[PDB]
Amino acid sequence: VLRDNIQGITKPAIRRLARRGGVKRISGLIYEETRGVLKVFLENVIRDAVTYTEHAKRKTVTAMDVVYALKRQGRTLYGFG
Amino acid sequence: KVLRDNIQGITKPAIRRLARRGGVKRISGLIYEETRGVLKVFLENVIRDAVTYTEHAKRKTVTAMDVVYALKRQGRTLYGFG
Amino acid sequence: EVQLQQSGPELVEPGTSVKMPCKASGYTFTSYTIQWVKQTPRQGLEWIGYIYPYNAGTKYNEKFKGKATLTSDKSSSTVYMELSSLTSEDSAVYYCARKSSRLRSTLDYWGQGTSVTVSDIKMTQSPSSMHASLGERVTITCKASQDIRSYLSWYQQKPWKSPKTLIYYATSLADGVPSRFSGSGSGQDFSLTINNLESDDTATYYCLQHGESPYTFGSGTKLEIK
Amino acid sequence: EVQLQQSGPELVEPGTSVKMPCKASGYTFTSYTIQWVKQTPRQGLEWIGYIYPYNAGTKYNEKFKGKATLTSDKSSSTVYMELSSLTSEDSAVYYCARKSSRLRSTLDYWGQGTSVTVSDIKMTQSPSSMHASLGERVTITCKASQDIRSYLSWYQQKPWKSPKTLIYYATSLADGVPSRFSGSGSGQDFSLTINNLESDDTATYYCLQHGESPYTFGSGTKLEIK
Amino acid sequence: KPHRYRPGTVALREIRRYQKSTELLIRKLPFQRLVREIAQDFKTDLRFQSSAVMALQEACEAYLVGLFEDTNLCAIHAKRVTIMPKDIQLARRIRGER
Amino acid sequence: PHRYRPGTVALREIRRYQKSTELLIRKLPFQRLVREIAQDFKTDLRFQSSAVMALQEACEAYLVGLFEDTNLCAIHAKRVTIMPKDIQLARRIRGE
Amino acid sequence: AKAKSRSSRAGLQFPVGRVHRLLRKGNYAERVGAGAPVYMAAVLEYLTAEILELAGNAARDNKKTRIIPRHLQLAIRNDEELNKLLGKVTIAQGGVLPNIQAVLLPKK
Amino acid sequence: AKAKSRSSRAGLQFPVGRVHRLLRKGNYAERVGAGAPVYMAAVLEYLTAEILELAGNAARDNKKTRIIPRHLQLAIRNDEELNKLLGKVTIAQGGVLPNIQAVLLPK
Amino acid sequence: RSRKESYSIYVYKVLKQVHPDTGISSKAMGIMNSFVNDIFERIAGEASRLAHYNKRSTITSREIQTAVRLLLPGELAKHAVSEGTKAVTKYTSS
Amino acid sequence: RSRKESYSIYVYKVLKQVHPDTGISSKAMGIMNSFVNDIFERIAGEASRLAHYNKRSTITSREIQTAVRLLLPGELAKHAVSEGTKAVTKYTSS
DNA sequence: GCAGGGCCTCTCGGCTGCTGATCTTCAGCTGGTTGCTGAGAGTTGCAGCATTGCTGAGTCTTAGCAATGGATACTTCCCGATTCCCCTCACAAAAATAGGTCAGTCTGTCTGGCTAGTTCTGTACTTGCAGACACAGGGCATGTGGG
DNA sequence: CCCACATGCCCTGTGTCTGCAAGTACAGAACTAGCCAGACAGACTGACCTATTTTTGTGAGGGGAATCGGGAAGTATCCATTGCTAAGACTCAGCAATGCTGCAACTCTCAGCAACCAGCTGAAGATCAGCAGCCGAGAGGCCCTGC
Repeated sequence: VLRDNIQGITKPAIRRLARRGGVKRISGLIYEETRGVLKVFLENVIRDAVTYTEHAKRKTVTAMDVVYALKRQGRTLYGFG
Repeated sequence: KVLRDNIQGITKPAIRRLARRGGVKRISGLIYEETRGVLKVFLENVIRDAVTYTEHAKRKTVTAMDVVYALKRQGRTLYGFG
Repeated sequence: EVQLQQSGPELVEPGTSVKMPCKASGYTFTSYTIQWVKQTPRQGLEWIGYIYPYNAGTKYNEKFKGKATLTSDKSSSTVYMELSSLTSEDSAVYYCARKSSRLRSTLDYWGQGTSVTVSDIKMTQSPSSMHASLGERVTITCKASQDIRSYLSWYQQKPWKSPKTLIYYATSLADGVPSRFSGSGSGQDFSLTINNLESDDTATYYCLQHGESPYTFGSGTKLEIK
Repeated sequence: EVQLQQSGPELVEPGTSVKMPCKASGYTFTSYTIQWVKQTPRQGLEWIGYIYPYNAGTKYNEKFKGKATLTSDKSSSTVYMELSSLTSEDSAVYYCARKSSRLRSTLDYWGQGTSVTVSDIKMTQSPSSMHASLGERVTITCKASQDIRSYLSWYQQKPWKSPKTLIYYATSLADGVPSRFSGSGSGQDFSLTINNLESDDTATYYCLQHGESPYTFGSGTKLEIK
Repeated sequence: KPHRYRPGTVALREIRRYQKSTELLIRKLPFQRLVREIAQDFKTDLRFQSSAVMALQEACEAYLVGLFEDTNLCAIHAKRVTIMPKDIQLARRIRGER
Repeated sequence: PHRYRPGTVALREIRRYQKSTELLIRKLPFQRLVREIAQDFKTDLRFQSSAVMALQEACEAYLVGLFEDTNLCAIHAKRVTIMPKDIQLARRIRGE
Repeated sequence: AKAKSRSSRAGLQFPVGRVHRLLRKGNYAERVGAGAPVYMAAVLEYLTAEILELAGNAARDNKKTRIIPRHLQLAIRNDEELNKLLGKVTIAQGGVLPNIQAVLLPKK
Repeated sequence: AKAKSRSSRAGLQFPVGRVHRLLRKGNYAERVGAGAPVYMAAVLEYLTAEILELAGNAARDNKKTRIIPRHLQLAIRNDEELNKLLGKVTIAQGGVLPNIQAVLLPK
Repeated sequence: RSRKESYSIYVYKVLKQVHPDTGISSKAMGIMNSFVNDIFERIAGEASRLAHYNKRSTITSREIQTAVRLLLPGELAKHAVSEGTKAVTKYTSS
Repeated sequence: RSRKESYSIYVYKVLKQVHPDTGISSKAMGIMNSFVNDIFERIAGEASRLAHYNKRSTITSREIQTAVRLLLPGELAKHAVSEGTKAVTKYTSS
């Protein structure tokens, strides 16, 4: 059982994401909000991925399942099939 | 017939009413030309697809169903006309 | 996963006001309403009202309007209830319970209850009290006043504990409830049947309708085992 | 529909700077690049550079960097070119023309011209000047220096008028050009053929390659009718 | 002294009035003329069903109302109550139209 | 000793990270978070080595695209510091 | 034998036979199972029943005995799950939800 | 007679036969015309040729002899029409376009 | 005419079953028809995509159930799955 | 162990014909395969929808051309229509 | 505006690795050819519906005015963000090893599509009638400008 | 803080009117009952590829101390929007004529399917040199401070 790994998305990582996003100054409350939105996005995608992997009567989640889960949410990903 | 300069038929009070239904309390004076441009862009984008459907069907009349498909393919599904 | 925390007992002076929290966790807080239920030994369970966190919409029992006021705080996922002008006829245990906006759904999860002490459709349960052995079959009836289109639920309340849902939609089993319990009926006649009994089946069984705006519970049925 | 308006003649003292507009209308301004062409009787048409209004990206000729600078005004749908340190060899007609970002597309619409007067791959057109009757067959060749993969266009320029596009991709007819004109060839050998002539077909015909970064025009071919 | 409502009162009155009704807020004949004028650039001598014109009007007014809601949100973010073309552009560009 | 004024190192980092393509979140923490989230839907699950990578690229792209809109909202509000209210406004306008 | 509709066999009010014909003639799969039209009819009937019941409740709250697009829009937009299902859907003559931002109201 | 590929007949590089098989086995219509696979193969080949040429130009500008996802992303994002076509598409290991807001730059 | 073949009578049956005294207008009828067609198309397309992903050639109630789970939010999916399972079981029992 | 059936050999031929000297990496190869598959599905689905709307049963080059016009923007659609028409005309002559 | 001292890249160069462009072989999908039939074109002729004109009653726009409020500038302060350094701790890379999963090949069945027949449900048309729109009026929250 | 008078929008009423609900022929699609043959399911089996492990060396992250510089709160002006009037004007809703177009409902050929065959295309799988990543030492760019 894994507990509280959302804190593994460190402050420097969020700072790097903001820098790639073109953000110059970052407030101190941005990190918790970013962790929350990342968790919401990940749950939304993983629910569909697991739905696909369990309809296929499989117990291993595949890159194709992840790609379909993303594609049905308007987030098409090129490079994994 | 040839129509000319009909974007000004969307009057200032009409845009005001749309803003009020949108919940807007105070409206700047330069909002109206921007709104007219936005509406013209949207109408052009929808009507191009509607006319494409109409001419594929080998017709001269644009139908509410063609408008509905044109809207639907842009992610703007409309209920009530088909 | 879904758990609805509440506060402890609160001794309160007459004539004052009290606010109790219903902090919620384990689910999307805005997609489910929070209903409030008061329980007195005098009149059993009573329905106060609910609040919808998604649009901050409320609806109160006609006898509870003004007495109760419901507010929501989306930031901490907490729902508060305020009782104003606390009269001596306010000493009870107040339960907050979750219920989806779907008309078929009912109160699935409840809070532990806060004991506050101050210093229509009438739904009839035929058996007031029943006795049975360790392996018999029992049946409880919840004859209704008006026609409710299968919008009826069954609850089991152990003593000094929150009610537990068993049947919703008058036939559908709840989540985690064993298949021994079986509901039936529609319209005005409903029935709850426990197939084989156990020593842990000793509790009071209530029936709730939510087909019309003021929800009304059943009178109750105290079941004794051996 | 598509119009590329420009300014009038500009008398300018040597050593100063001049900026001219290329106001565009009738199309999505940001989806097409705006290329600038200078034309002198000494060396014919020459390519300066272009600006892409979508991302304000520019590219200049090797010999025109510093002399010319391109800016865009997305709000007014206008593109400017600024010439600095105006030398005596700067008296010419400057044409601004539209070209899509597609590698196959060419300069389809041009401006009327701005007469400014101050007080690699070489494309060889074999026929410098030709004469023919009113119903004959003529053929112009545009022997290239290096291999261009069908990226060649043909233009017709009436006296004191902007060029008109006839052929693009070395074979495709332009918009509204009759089937009389027909281009052919690929690689290094290209050809323009006009089927049956008219009194209107009297003009100068140029061939332009856009297969590599510096676009180069042809020497020109003045066609005489009867 | 003639009665005069302070600025904003009639604005809120109209907001409440128009957020409660369902009618179309743009005039039918001007909108139809605009639609035909736009369509002239795609095919000549076209014909439109009355229901097609009404569908276009409903779609356009819904789009404009939603865009004005987003514009109001952006203006309030900018600590204002007056919506501006910059707020319209910000809303359209976050929505993915610019 | 040498000290850069506030903003110079930030702009250098913007230029540095807008030029590269590597993933900006550590792979092991992201994988642990993915498995912890997946535990809520199916017990004793299993992931391909490339499924986690696809999830990571999707998440990082989403976060960068959201931070761009957050910066736009902050600039609209006449600031240079991005705030949770700009994040919320960007998500609300996007429709999330 | 007397004809029994598949709708009556499954206890539904939506046409299992017509749904099966639409599934077959819509170019979805090479073949269609027997219970797929039944499942499809049941889900569609449940959805329209829920929407119609909420719309009728809204119409009764508006002191009206007839459902109109305004009541349909109110029912859909006042429920989070239905709003999420029909987020990118325009309902003709449905209007908008009454909603005014707090900062636009007079202070005192 | 000697076999002649439909790609050879149409002067294409993309497989007309495979496109026909995918149209038939994809449950799109009851029947598939003769020229539909040819048209689709031509359109697909044109699109991939355009993208590959732009990516190769970007790679040459970057002084590289290989096309990578970064070059594909640059080529797609630097073009208005390609960006409109691929607006909602994520390109793995493609990065982002270098762009800093004007107000963030120092005086 | 060509038998426009709407859902009006089925929607009216459902309406008279849930709200016996409530009527409906023609515009609301058309909106409900559009809603039913839209949801049918969504679920059918998702089921077809599932079958193609799994290299199946038939659409089954399992495909329909998975599509319902993927497209409907929260308790909507749960109640629709319950209704579909109940109807399928009743139909199988004949 | 079963014929993954990508577009790699065709995209490499196109690459060698447009830019004879530069290569391509495996990641860009997979991205190009994904692009080709995505565009194929988009065009095919739009053509299928057109045929369904017009009550037809066959997908023709007219359907493909209309789908291309609807899905590609600006000059992309024009050049793709030119290429498709040229290929069809060349194929008709065999 | 101008000069001088870090430290931070684009640029070379020369190595070393691993990843691409290549050749080999086979297995399976495409083309060629035949013969069949069902879909879509082509041409009639009908009924509908989009157009265009004309009238004229009324509601909605526009323009001009005057005067409140809100937006935008400025300044001052102080709060919360950056930089940097140090240290410690988690990641990554590695080689391994087992048990769990997935996938592939066969085989037997049950379930789906295909057919030709018959009837019953659904549509279309046409009906009377009453939910709801009208205009017309009492009677209540809060409005803006007193006092 | 509490009063207005004046207006708005809400509630209540009967007279009228269009739109919804109900009854019928009627035809087309659905159900029945065979029959058939194939797609998928149940139980093998090899065998990848995922996961839980131990080890190592180093890169990243975290917690701190200080200082700059940005965001927040307050002021005072001004310009720009709302509110209102009465005057023009363009929209609407009703009528009625015409030419147009979008169908329906019959023929027929010509295109596509189908189903058989061989043979050539394209996949998996070895092997390898060249490009791209690395290290390191070197140039000019820009930043920061001082003058």
